[PDB]
Amino acid sequence: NLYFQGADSCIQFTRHASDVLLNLNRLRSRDILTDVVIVVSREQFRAHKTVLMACSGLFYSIFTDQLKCNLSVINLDPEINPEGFCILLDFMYTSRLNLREGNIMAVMATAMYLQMEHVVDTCRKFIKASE
Amino acid sequence: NLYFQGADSCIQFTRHASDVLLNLNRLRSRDILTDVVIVVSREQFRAHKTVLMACSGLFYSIFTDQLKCNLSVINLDPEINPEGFCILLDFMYTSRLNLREGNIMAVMATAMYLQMEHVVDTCRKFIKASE
Ligand SMILES: [Cl-]
Ligand SMILES: [Cl-]
Repeated sequence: NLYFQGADSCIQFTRHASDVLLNLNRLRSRDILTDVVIVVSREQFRAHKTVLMACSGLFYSIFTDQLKCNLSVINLDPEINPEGFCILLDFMYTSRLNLREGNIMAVMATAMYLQMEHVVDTCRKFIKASE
Repeated sequence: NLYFQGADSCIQFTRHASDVLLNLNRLRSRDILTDVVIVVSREQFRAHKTVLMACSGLFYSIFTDQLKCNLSVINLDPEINPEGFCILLDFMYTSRLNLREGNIMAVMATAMYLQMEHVVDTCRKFIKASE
C-alpha cells in the first residue's frame, strides 16, 4: 500500500511529506505564489517564505520579526557564495544536497550563515574523511 | 546516518521532507505567515495557500486563477462537513489521516470535493472491507 497503521491510533501516508515537497518545488519552478526574492550579490532567487523558515534558522528569525515579516526583498551578506546559496535553496525544496569537492567549503560557510545545522554537520563529516 | 547516497550522483536526507512538514505545521499552530481563511459553514480554518495547493487539486485550481489567487477568504460548499474538512487539513500538514467509522463517509465526500485522489481511494478500500 501507500499507507500504514501508525504507532498511535492513526493511518499514516508513507509518501505524503515527499509529495508535498515535490509539489512546492513545482510551484517554485513555475514562480507560483513565490513571495520573496533573496538577493546574493548580483544574483536573485525567488522562493516561498514558509519553505525558507521551515529549513533555515536565519530565515525563521527574519520572517518572524514584525518589521521584516512582510518584506518582498531580502539581501544576504554580499560575501555569501551564490552557487553555495543555490545548492542549499535546491536542497530545501528537494532533500538532495549536491555536495562536490569544489563547492563543499562554500556550502558549509552558507549553511552556517543560514543556521542549517544538519547540513553544517554533514559537510564537516565529509571534510574529516576527505582529509 | 541521516543521509544516503541516492540513485543519482547526490546526497539525500532521509528525514528532510517530513521535517519541513513538521515545521510548516508548527508555523500553522502559531498562525505564522498563514495567508488564507477557509470558511466552512460557521467554522474558519487558517492555512498557508501553498500547502493547500500542494495537497488539493481544488485549492491549486483556485489559487492559480488570476482573479482568486490573492483572495484572503475562501468559502467552501456550506454542505461540506467541517469535521471532515478539519481531518483533511490536519492530514495535509501531518500525513496522518484520522479515519473513523463515524467520519469516513464525510471525509471521503470532502476529499472528492477537494480532489485528493489518494485519500479518496484509501477511504473506498476501508469501506469495501468494513462491508
Ligand atoms: Cl493498513
Ligand atoms: Cl553516505
